[PDB]
Amino acid sequence: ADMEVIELNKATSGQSWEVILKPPSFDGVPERRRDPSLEEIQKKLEAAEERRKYQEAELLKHLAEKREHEREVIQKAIEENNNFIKMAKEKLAQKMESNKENREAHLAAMLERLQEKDKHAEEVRKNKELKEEASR
Amino acid sequence: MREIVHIQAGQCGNQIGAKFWEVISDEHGIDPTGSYHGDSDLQLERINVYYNEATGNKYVPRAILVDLEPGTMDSVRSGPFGQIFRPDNFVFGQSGAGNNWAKGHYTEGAELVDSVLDVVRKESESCDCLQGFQLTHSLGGGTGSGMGTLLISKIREEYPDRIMNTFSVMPSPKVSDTVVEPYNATLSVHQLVENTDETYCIDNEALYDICFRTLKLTTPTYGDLNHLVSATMSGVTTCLRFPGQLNADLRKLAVNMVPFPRLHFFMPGFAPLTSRGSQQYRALTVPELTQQMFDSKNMMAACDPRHGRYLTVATIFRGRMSMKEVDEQMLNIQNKNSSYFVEWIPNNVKTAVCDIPPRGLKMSSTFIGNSTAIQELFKRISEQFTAMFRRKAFLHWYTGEGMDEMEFTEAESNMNDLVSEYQQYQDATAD
Amino acid sequence: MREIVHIQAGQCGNQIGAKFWEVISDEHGIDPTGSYHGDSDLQLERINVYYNEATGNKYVPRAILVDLEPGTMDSVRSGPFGQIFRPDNFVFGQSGAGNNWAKGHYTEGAELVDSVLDVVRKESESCDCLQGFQLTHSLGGGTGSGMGTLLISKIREEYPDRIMNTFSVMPSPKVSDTVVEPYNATLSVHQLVENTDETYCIDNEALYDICFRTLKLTTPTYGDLNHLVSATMSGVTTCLRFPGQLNADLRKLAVNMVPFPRLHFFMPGFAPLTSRGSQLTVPELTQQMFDSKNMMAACDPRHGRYLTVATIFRGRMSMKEVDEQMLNIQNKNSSYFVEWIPNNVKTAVCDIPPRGLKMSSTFIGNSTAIQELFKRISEQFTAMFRRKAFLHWYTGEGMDEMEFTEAESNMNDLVSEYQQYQDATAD
Ligand SMILES: Nc1nc2c(ncn2[C@@H]2O[C@H](COP(=O)(O)OP(=O)(O)OP(=O)(O)O)[C@@H](O)[C@H]2O)c(=O)[nH]1
Ligand SMILES: Nc1nc2c(ncn2[C@@H]2O[C@H](COP(=O)(O)OP(=O)(O)OP(=O)(O)O)[C@@H](O)[C@H]2O)c(=O)[nH]1
Ligand SMILES: Nc1nc2c(ncn2[C@@H]2O[C@H](COP(=O)(O)OP(=O)(O)O)[C@@H](O)[C@H]2O)c(=O)[nH]1
Ligand SMILES: Nc1nc2c(ncn2[C@@H]2O[C@H](COP(=O)(O)OP(=O)(O)O)[C@@H](O)[C@H]2O)c(=O)[nH]1
Ligand SMILES: C=C(c1ccc2c(c1)c1ccccc1n2C)c1cc(C)nc2ccccc12
Ligand SMILES: C=C(c1ccc2c(c1)c1ccccc1n2C)c1cc(C)nc2ccccc12
Ligand SMILES: [Mg+2]
Ligand SMILES: [Mg+2]
Repeated sequence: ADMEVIELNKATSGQSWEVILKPPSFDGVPERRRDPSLEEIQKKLEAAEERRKYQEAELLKHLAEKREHEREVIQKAIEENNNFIKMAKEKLAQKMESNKENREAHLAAMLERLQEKDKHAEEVRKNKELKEEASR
Repeated sequence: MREIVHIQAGQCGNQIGAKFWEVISDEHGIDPTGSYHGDSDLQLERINVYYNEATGNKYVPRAILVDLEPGTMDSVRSGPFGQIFRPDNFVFGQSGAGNNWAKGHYTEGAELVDSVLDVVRKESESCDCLQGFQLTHSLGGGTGSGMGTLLISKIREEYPDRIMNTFSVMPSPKVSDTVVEPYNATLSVHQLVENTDETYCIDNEALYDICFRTLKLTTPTYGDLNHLVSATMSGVTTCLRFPGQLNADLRKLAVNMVPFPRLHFFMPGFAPLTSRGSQQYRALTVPELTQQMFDSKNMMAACDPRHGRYLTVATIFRGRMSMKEVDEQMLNIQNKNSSYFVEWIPNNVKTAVCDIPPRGLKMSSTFIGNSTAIQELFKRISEQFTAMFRRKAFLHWYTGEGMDEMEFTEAESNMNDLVSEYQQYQDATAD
Repeated sequence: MREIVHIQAGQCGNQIGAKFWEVISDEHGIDPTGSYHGDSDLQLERINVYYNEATGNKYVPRAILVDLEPGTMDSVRSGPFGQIFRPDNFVFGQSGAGNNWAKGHYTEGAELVDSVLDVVRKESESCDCLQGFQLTHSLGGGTGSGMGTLLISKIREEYPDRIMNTFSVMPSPKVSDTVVEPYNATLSVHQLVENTDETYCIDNEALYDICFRTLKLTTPTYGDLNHLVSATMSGVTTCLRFPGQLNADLRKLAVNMVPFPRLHFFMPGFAPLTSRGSQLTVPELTQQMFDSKNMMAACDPRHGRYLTVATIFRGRMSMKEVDEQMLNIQNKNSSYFVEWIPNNVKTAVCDIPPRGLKMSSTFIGNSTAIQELFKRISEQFTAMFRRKAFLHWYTGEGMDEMEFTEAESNMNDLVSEYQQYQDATAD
C-alpha cells in the first residue's frame, strides 16, 4: 500500500539498494551436517574399488572354468580315440587266434581220419596172413 | 578411447570384413596402397580409430585376418584392397573346420588360437587407448562360429576392461552352405550372450528376402547379400569414424543401447535399399528415410519391429540434409508409433547426422535398434535346432570332437531364456 | 595257383590219360619230342599248368604213369606221344591187380604206393604254386580203383591244402571186363566221397550208348569210347589251360561248383558228338545241355535239378549270342535249376576250338540227376552182395564183409542227399 527505497551501497562501478513493497507476514524469523572426513571418503572409494575388483575376479574365475572344460573336451576326444584303437586291437587279436585254432582243428581232424584208415589197412594185411600159409 | 582392433574369421567373416575395408577406405580417401587422396579434412580426423599410421604418410587397417582354411585369405590378398593389409596379420591354418563348430572351438581352432592372440596382442599393445574389438564372422559354419567364439572368450580373459563388438551373420536355409547350421548357430549364440557387449545381427534370411522381394533379384548371390552388409557396416560405424556432436566410442554405444547385459543383440536397418547395378535412384527425402525405421522390409534381421517394442534406438542420417527436418521427422515417428517404444526408458531414440554420404548414395539412413522383436530370429534358430536335435542327427560329428550332448541342451536352454527375457520386457509396462 | 600234377593209374587210367596228353599237346602245339610248333601265343601262356619246361625249349608233361601190370605202360611208351613222358615217371609193378579192388588197395598196390609217392613228391616239390592233383582211373578194375583211391588218401595226408580232382570211369555191363565191377566201383565211390574235392563222372554206360545209338557203331571198342572221353577232358580243362577270362583254377572250380562237400560228382556233357574220323550253331550247342543224349554220365538232366553249371564254348563265335542263348535256356528250363543258388550258370568262351571241330560246347554240371548213376551201381552191388557172390576174392585179401556194408550205406547216403536237395524249395 506504498513503497520503501533503502540505500545499501555506492561504489565506483555502481550502486545498490533494497526496495520493500510490503513487510513480512511473520516477524519471528524463519519457521549443515559434518563432515565428511578424508578417512570416510577414502573408505567409500576403497570399498567401491574392492567391489569392482571382486566382480572382475569372479568373471575371470568363470572364464578359468571354461579353459578347464576346453582341456577336458580335448582329453575326452583323446581317450575315446585311444579306447577305439585298443578295443579294435583286442577284437582283432581274438578273431585271428580263434581262426588259427579252428583251422588247426580242421586239419587235425582230417589227418586223424586218414590215420584211422592206415591203422585199419595194417589190420586188413594182418588178417590176410591169418588165412594165407595158415591153411592148405 | 581411440583404437579399434578388427578381427575377421572364417570364409563369411573375411568376405564381409574385406568389403567393410573397401567401403570405409573409399569414404576416408584411402587407396589400396594405403595412400590418402581425398579432399576433406573430416576424412582424416578420426582415421586413427581403424587405421594405424605407417611410414610415408600411409594408413594400414588395424585388421587381423583369421581362417583354418588357407584358400580364403589368398582370395582376400588378390581382392581390390588385398595389398592394404599387414602381411603378418594374416593367421591361417592348413586343415579347415569342416563346417563343424566343435572343430573350430575345440580341435583345429584351439591349435591356431594362440597364433591369433599373439597378433591381437601386438596390435593392442601398440594402441594409445584401446576401445576394444570388432569381430566379423558367420554363426552357421565352423571357423567363424567355433573359432570366432573361442577367440572372443580368450580375448575376454586377456582384456576384460575392453568392449567386445561382433557383426554375426545368421544362417538361413534360403542361403545354406551346410546341413549342421542350426547346431553351429545355437552353440555360438550361447557364447555371444555370455561374452559380447554388443552384437549386430546380420541375418541372411533378411538379406535374401531384401534381394528377392524388394530388389526383385530372382537368384541372389553372396555378392548381392554382401552389398547390403557393407552398406549397413559403414552406416553403423559412421559415428565411431567421423567427427561430430557426440564423438562416440564402443562403450558409449553399449552404455546407451544396452539396458540389461544379456539383451545386447541389435537389429540393424538401412534406407535406401539398392542393388549393385542400381545406378539411379532419384529418390528418398528426410520423411521417407525416417519412415523406413518401422519397415520390416528395411531390417537386416528377419524380424518385424511392429511385433515387439524398441528398448533403445540409435539413428544415423548421412548426406547434406536439414538437421531440423530430421529432428521433426524423428519426433513425429515416435509420437505416431508410440506403442512400439518402451515407455519406461525416457527419450530412447538418439539421432546423429553426418555430412558425408556413403558411396553411390546422396542420402542414407541407418538404424541400430534394440528391439524385443529380435526374439523372432532366436525362435527361428531354436525351431531348426530342435527339428535336428530331437532326432540326434549329425551329433556324432560333435561328440567325436569330445563334446557332450549336455552342451547342446545348455546352449538351447540359454537361447530360450534369452527369448523369454525379450518377452518379459515386451510385456513390461511403466507402473 | 599254377602247376597241376597229373596221375594216371591202371589200364583205363593210362589209356584215357595218354589220349588226354595227345589231344592237349596238339592244342598247345607240342609234338611227341616235346617241341613247340604252333602259331599262337595263347597256346603257351598257361603251358606251365600241365607241362614242365625242359632244357632246349622243350615241354614235358607233369605226368606220373602208374600200373601194377607192366604191359599197359609198354603200350603207352610205343604210342603216338609215348616218348614225350619223363621215363622216371613210369612206376610199374610186375603182378597185376586181377580186377580186384582189395589187391590194388591193400596188397599189390600197397607195396608199390611208396615208389609212386616218391615220384609225386619230386614233381610237387619242384612246383612254384601247386594247384593240386588230377587223377585218371576206372572204378571197375583193381589198380585204377583200389590203388588209385589208396594214392588219393596217401596224397591227401601229405598235401591236405591241395585240390584233389579225379576223372573216374564208371563201369557198365554193356562194356564189361569183370563180374565184380559193382563191388570195385562201390568201394571206390566210398573213398571218392570222402577224399576228393571234385570228380568228373565218366560213365561207360553213357559212352556205350552214345557210340551205339547215336554214332550207330554196332560193336564199339575202347578206342571209340575214349574218343568221347578225350573230347570231354579237353573241354572240361579248357579254362585251366587257356588265357581268360576269369583265370580259372581247380580251387575256384571247387568253390563255385560244390555247395555241399560230399556232393562233388560232376555230370559232364559235350556237343557235337562225333566218331574217330568226322572232318553247328550257338543256339544248337546251348540246347544240348538238357539233352540226355549228350551226357557223359547215364542220367537224364530233366530227372533232377542243376545245383550249379559251368559251360565252355570253344571256337570263333559271337560271345553276345552265347550270353543270349544261355539265358534263354535258363528262362525256358527254370524248373531244372535249383532256385536257392542265384545265378548258378557260368559261361566261358575260348577262341581255340578242339581238333577236328570248328565249334564245341562242354557242360560241367552238378545235378541231382547223378543219383541215377549211384542208384544203378547200388542195385548191381546189392544183387551180388545179398548172395555174397565173389566175396572170397576180397576177404581172401584180408578185407571184412563190414567194409562192403559201410561203402554201400555211404553210397546210399550220397543218393539220399542228392534227393534232399532235389526236393528242397526256396522258402
Ligand atoms: N550448454 C552446453 N551443454 C553441453 C555442452 N557439452 C555438453 N553439454 C551437455 O552436457 C550433457 C553431457 O555432458 P558432457 O559435459 O558432454 O560430458 P562429460 O562430463 O565431459 O563426460 P562423458 O559423459 O564421459 O562424455 C548433455 O546434456 C549435453 O547437452 C556445451 O558445450 N554446452
Ligand atoms: N567295375 C568293375 N568290376 C570288377 C572289375 N574286376 C572285377 N570286378 C567285379 O568284382 C567282383 C569280383 O571281385 P574281383 O576284384 O575280381 O576279386 P579279387 O578282389 O581279385 O579277389 P580274388 O580273385 O577272389 O582273390 C565281381 O562283381 C566283378 O564283376 C573291374 O575291373 N571293374
Ligand atoms: N552373407 C554372407 N553369408 C555368407 C558368406 N559366405 C558364407 N556365408 C554364410 O556363412 C555360413 C557358413 O559359414 P562360412 O563362413 O562359410 O564357414 P567358416 O569359414 O567355417 O566360418 C552360412 O550360413 C553361409 O550362408 C558371405 O560372403 N556372405
Ligand atoms: N572207357 C574206358 N573204359 C575202360 C578202358 N579200359 C578199361 N575200361 C573199363 O575199366 C574197367 C576195368 O578196369 P581196368 O582199368 O581195365 O583195370 P585196372 O588196370 O586194374 O585199373 C571196366 O569197367 C572197363 O570197362 C578204356 O580204355 N576206356
Ligand atoms: C552414442 C550413441 C548413442 C546410442 C544410443 C543412444 C544414445 C547414444 C542416447 C542418448 C540420449 C538418449 C537416448 C540415447 N540412445 C538410445 C550413438 C548414437 C548414434 C545415433 N549412433 C551411434 C553410432 C556409433 C556409436 C554410438 C552411437
Ligand atoms: C571258375 C569257374 C566257375 C565254375 C562254376 C561257376 C562259376 C565259376 C560261377 C561264377 C558266378 C556264378 C556262378 C558260377 N558257377 C556255377 C569256371 C567256369 C567255367 C565256365 N569253366 C571252368 C573250367 C575250369 C575251371 C573253372 C571254370
Ligand atoms: Mg565428454
Ligand atoms: Mg582277382
